[PDB]
Amino acid sequence: LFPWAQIRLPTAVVPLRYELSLHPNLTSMTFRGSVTISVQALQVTWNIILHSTGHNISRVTFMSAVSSQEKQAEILEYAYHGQIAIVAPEALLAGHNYTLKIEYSANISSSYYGFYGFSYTDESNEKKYFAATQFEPLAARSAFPCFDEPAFKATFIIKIIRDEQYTALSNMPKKSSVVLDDGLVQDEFSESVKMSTYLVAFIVGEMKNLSQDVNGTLVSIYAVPEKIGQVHYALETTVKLLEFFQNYFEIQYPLKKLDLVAIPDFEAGAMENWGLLTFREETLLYDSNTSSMADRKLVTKIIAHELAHQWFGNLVTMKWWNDLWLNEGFATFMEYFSLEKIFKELSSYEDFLDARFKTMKKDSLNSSHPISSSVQSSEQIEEMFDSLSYFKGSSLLLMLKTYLSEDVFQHAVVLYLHNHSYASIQSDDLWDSFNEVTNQTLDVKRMMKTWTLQKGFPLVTVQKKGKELFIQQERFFLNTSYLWHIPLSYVTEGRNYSKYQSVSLLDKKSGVINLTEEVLWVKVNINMNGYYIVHYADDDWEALIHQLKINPYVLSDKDRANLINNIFELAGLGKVPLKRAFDLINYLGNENHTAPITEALFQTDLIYNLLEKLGYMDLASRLVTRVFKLLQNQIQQQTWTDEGTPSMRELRSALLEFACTHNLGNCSTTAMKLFDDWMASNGTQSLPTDVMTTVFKVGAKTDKGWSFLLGKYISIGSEAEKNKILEALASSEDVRKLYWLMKSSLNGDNFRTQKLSFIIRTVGRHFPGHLLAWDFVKENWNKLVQKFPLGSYTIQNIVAGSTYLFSTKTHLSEVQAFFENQSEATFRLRCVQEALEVIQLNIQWMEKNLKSLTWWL
Ligand SMILES: *[C@@H]1O[C@H](CO)[C@@H](O[C@@H]2O[C@H](CO)[C@@H](O[C@@H]3O[C@H](CO)[C@@H](O)[C@H](O[C@H]4O[C@H](CO)[C@@H](O)[C@H](O)[C@@H]4O)[C@@H]3O)[C@H](O)[C@H]2NC(C)=O)[C@H](O)[C@H]1NC(C)=O
Ligand SMILES: *[C@@H]1O[C@H](CO)[C@@H](O[C@@H]2O[C@H](CO)[C@@H](O[C@@H]3O[C@H](CO)[C@@H](O)[C@H](O[C@H]4O[C@H](CO)[C@@H](O)[C@H](O)[C@@H]4O)[C@@H]3O)[C@H](O)[C@H]2NC(C)=O)[C@H](O)[C@H]1NC(C)=O
Ligand SMILES: *[C@@H]1O[C@H](CO)[C@@H](O[C@@H]2O[C@H](CO)[C@@H](O[C@@H]3O[C@H](CO)[C@@H](O)[C@H](O)[C@@H]3O)[C@H](O)[C@H]2NC(C)=O)[C@H](O)[C@H]1NC(C)=O
Ligand SMILES: *[C@@H]1O[C@H](CO)[C@@H](O[C@@H]2O[C@H](CO)[C@@H](O[C@@H]3O[C@H](CO)[C@@H](O)[C@H](O)[C@@H]3O)[C@H](O)[C@H]2NC(C)=O)[C@H](O)[C@H]1NC(C)=O
Ligand SMILES: *[C@@H]1O[C@H](CO)[C@@H](O[C@@H]2O[C@H](CO)[C@@H](O[C@@H]3O[C@H](CO)[C@@H](O)[C@H](O)[C@@H]3O)[C@H](O)[C@H]2NC(C)=O)[C@H](O)[C@H]1NC(C)=O
Ligand SMILES: COc1ccc(-c2cc(OCC(=O)N(C)Cc3cccnc3C)nc(-n3nc(C)cc3C)n2)cc1
Ligand SMILES: *[C@@H]1O[C@H](CO)[C@@H](O[C@@H]2O[C@H](CO)[C@@H](O)[C@H](O)[C@H]2NC(C)=O)[C@H](O)[C@H]1NC(C)=O
Ligand SMILES: *[C@@H]1O[C@H](CO)[C@@H](O)[C@H](O)[C@H]1NC(C)=O
Ligand SMILES: *[C@@H]1O[C@H](CO)[C@@H](O)[C@H](O)[C@H]1NC(C)=O
Ligand SMILES: *[C@@H]1O[C@H](CO)[C@@H](O)[C@H](O)[C@H]1NC(C)=O
Ligand SMILES: *[C@@H]1O[C@H](CO)[C@@H](O)[C@H](O)[C@H]1NC(C)=O
Ligand SMILES: *[C@@H]1O[C@H](CO)[C@@H](O)[C@H](O)[C@H]1NC(C)=O
Ligand SMILES: *[C@@H]1O[C@H](CO)[C@@H](O)[C@H](O)[C@H]1NC(C)=O
Ligand SMILES: *[C@@H]1O[C@H](CO)[C@@H](O)[C@H](O)[C@H]1NC(C)=O
Ligand SMILES: [Zn+2]
Repeated sequence: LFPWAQIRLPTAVVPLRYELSLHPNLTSMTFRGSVTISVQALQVTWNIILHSTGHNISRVTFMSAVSSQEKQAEILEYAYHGQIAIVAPEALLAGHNYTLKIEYSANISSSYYGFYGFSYTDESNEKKYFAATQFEPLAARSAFPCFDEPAFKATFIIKIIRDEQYTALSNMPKKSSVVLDDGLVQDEFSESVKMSTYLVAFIVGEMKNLSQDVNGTLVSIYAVPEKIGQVHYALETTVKLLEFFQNYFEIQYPLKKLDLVAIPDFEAGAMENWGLLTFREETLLYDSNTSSMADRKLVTKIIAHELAHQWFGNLVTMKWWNDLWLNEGFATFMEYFSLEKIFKELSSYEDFLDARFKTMKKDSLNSSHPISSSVQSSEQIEEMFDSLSYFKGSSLLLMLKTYLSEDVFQHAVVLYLHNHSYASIQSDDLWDSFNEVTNQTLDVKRMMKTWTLQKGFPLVTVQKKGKELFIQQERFFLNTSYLWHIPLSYVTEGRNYSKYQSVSLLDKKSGVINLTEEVLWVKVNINMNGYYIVHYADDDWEALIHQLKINPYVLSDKDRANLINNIFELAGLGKVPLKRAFDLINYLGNENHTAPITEALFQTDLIYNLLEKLGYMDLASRLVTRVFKLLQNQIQQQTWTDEGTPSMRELRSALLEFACTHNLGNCSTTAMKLFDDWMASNGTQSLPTDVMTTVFKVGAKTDKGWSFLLGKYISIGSEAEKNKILEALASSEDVRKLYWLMKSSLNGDNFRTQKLSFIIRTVGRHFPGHLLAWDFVKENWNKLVQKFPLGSYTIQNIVAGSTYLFSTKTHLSEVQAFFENQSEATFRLRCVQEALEVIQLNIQWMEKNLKSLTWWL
């Protein structure tokens, strides 16, 4: 009978104001409260439709706004999409605003989705408690009934009951703090700005504060009393960023408050609820001693993403979930751009390039769907939060900032903000801004529409003849394609020391570029600022390889890695014989930059770990030796210390793990001593942070070391170190222990159920548990489906890791057979069809190139 039989809410009635009353017992885990909301209808509507999940609706009152009288209004719920309907006695007229107030009883969330409750152990055996809210993917339908759609934005005030010890907090700063009857306080806050449903936030817990307000801007990193001291790099960073993100955007923070919390749990999420920026406990903690540079990078990065959202995604709020990549892809770029401008020493470009590399090798699958995709149901909403969209969008924007000038980019942003600020937009509205900001209204951002509306990335083939280098765009294909406007870039040094670095654009299946001179070596997608792979003719490649042998530094550290990832993935599809890829990396004896080495070790090892599971253990042992032999001089020069560039230290972490995990050199010897020394201390000695994981793994093989380690995981609280140990515990070769850890984590007896994906991933990569990991998933799937969603990131990471190294048709038949028998819904999942595709492609890698490497001896 419910009038709106469409998922998207009615475009008629509209909210203007929001006030909220709530009573959180927490101990009961039950809560009752009142809604207060303002509506100014714009089309005549007898019925009003709003969102509402699971409450006790007691009384229903309508306000005509002509008098102080309220009026009973029969209520109807649909819930399938999740809606409620008010049959107002007085029909509605445009500009005839009315008052929305309702009262509900409800149960606090057992899950970590909505208004939820979680109990935590004190330093003492005190079971203290905490509550909060996370409703980003349309969850605030529950708790306060409302217009969950991010279009219907509004101002928000919220008043809730508390206890005196509990320091309650919310989006807006505090105003009224009365003391009611029963010895219970009712803290209140100011009216929020116009904002969407999901950015709201209520939190009630026992937390201290570290503050350092600046320029009329108050910063506070609330946390549980057990820390309130490890939250200093956050403050030092979160202050410095809010200046930078203020200067670029040329808009100040609207609120006066900025509160960065620390939800004391691990099943949390990092959101950007305005004013109170939720975070997981351990997401922000760091010591200038002890913690690794990678640990420092995550805090200096996860801040920046969540921080910049307060502007982009909070002021400007997407109308629908079509452009969640608009928010995520933007701030993720700001992460690795904010870091480059201020924290340049972190060398965060090495982290950006790797993710873009890993991104492309997942986007080049048929399972990939276009970045912009129609959304009409809840599974389509939640499927849109995949990590690939966040990063592909991060690449496209970088490509645009690479093409159009960087200040042109900045001028484009501010107009995009100010014009459509405090409001809903669409993805096109960002593009329109770029055309206006461009000096010519030419270069319409339709160029972007090429990519946003179609899956996959372009493949660019470059064949050069004299002073004419040609181009031929083509789809990356596995042995549609509706064009790609491609911001091509290139560099040439054809005359001796002649330096040419330019830009172009291809809108056609073919194109050619003129060369001012005859050039000898030429590259494309300079520093890989664009989303494409560049093939060369056989001669054109062979030119570039020689330059790596002579002066490999004429290119950039970014550029070299783009070649090395590009050439290896090509040979894996038979588009180039594999031998030339190793012929390329035969320069690696004279490289001093981390990113060229990191990616090569990834592609080298992938063959090693791939060849091993098939059984050519001899060949892979020979393969790793040659890689060692090239970079051997680099390995011997490394110091087992925590000293150097954060970039430079990253190279130490990788290279050593190579030498030790393949038992190459004295890496084994120099490590085991350390583990023996560290174990002697009851864990009370300095282990260098950068080499800690390698050393833990080198010892765990010994039953003494594994026994020593497992007890330390159950004691200490440095979860970063703790997880670093847990890696090493699963790098043993006693298969018996590996079944225990997995089986333990699944029931979460001495571990926790969350960490299970770390093991099934970890056990699979190393040969001993390769066949063991898949069997745990197969034989324990129903608990993996009872203890997780069927489409969870857990499930996808597990299914990929248990299968991504297979490379026999027999294994592929077993995989597809198992899922198919389980359920048809299980078979059409993204996580499986991707993995089946990987096994097929893995088979082709052998078919295209296995025999030639067997002769490579
Ligand atoms: C956690 O948050 C608390 C919140 O208060 C914060 O407390 C701080 O305490 C200092 C104590 O010195 C406050 O210092 C202020 O000094 C100015 C003048 O320099 C005063 O105006 C302030 O209030 C006084 O004056 C008011 C005049 O209208 C009176 O109405 C009032 O009763 C006071 O007499 C106050 O003395 C400081 O303002 C607060 N707040 C902050 C953000 O510093 C505490 O510091 C925070 N935790 C940490 C670790 O910083
Ligand atoms: C330097 O590189 C530039 C690229 O910026 C390139 O200039 C281009 O040369 C081609 C020559 O083929 C031009 O292409 C023509 O464009 C006109 C535009 O109206 C078309 O009508 C033509 O159509 C057909 O012509 C041929 C048959 O007569 C076909 O073989 C051809 O495939 C077409 O189907 C044709 O496309 C292009 O306009 C220019 N663009 C500019 C900006 O100059 C040039 O090749 C390089 N420099 C030199 C000196 O060659
Ligand atoms: C949720 O409802 C429960 C009742 O079901 C409330 O429990 C009450 O909690 C308060 C403190 O939160 C207790 O008061 C304390 O008593 C001790 C011992 O006398 C005293 O030392 C403390 O200073 C404090 O006064 C109270 O005893 C307890 N109720 C009962 C019957 O024992 C709870 O407060 C409610 N929570 C919220 C957020 O409203
Ligand atoms: C500020 O915001 C306004 C809207 O609030 C922007 O207006 C939009 O401006 C573009 C400029 O080209 C218009 O594009 C044109 O749209 C028509 C209809 O689709 C199309 O036929 C044309 O070819 C062209 O694409 C656009 O329609 C217009 N409105 C909307 C709803 O998109 C304005 O550009 C923003 N910026 C500034 C600096 O004002
Ligand atoms: C890794 O090894 C390469 C090997 O070439 C190093 O390149 C060298 O870099 C230094 C520092 O920039 C250059 O020193 C100066 O270069 C400028 C030209 O940019 C020149 O005008 C100066 O007279 C001086 O030579 C050096 O030239 C350059 N090598 C060559 C052969 O030109 C690179 O710096 C090393 N990186 C690290 C981190 O060690
Ligand atoms: C690398 O470091 C980062 C990067 C990103 C984040 C991040 C996390 C986040 O939470 C989304 C979220 O967890 N669910 C909607 C919950 C959910 C999803 C699916 C199924 N069931 C449930 C309960 N949301 C965001 N943001 N922010 C904006 C403006 C838009 C988005 C998507 N970013 C954290 C840390
Ligand atoms: C709170 O959760 C309970 C849990 O099911 C919801 O349902 C009640 O559940 C209990 C325990 O199983 C049953 O004994 C009752 O018969 C259920 N009914 C009622 C009326 O609560 C309950 O619906 C939830 N609270 C609200 C307000 O929906
Ligand atoms: C909820 O409201 C109903 C309305 O009929 C009332 O009878 C009931 O006592 C309330 N409580 C619960 C727990 O549903
Ligand atoms: C309320 O409605 C009137 C007309 O009745 C309209 O002019 C006004 O803009 C609305 N504003 C508020 C704040 O409710
Ligand atoms: C405060 O703002 C002014 C103007 O933007 C600027 O000169 C100054 O550096 C800012 N200082 C801090 C600490 O934010
Ligand atoms: C460890 O950090 C503390 C706190 O900042 C600092 O005072 C101390 O000097 C550091 N330890 C060493 C050995 O430098
Ligand atoms: C590729 O994926 C699309 C959905 O995006 C699907 O319709 C099609 O059947 C798939 N094709 C292959 C060959 O996997
Ligand atoms: C390993 O130990 C032997 C001890 O004789 C030594 O000769 C060798 O130099 C050591 N390792 C390296 C990397 O040099
Ligand atoms: C070693 O450390 C553990 C964990 O703190 C503790 O239980 C044990 O008593 C310690 N033993 C010695 C000899 O220090
Ligand atoms: Zn985000």
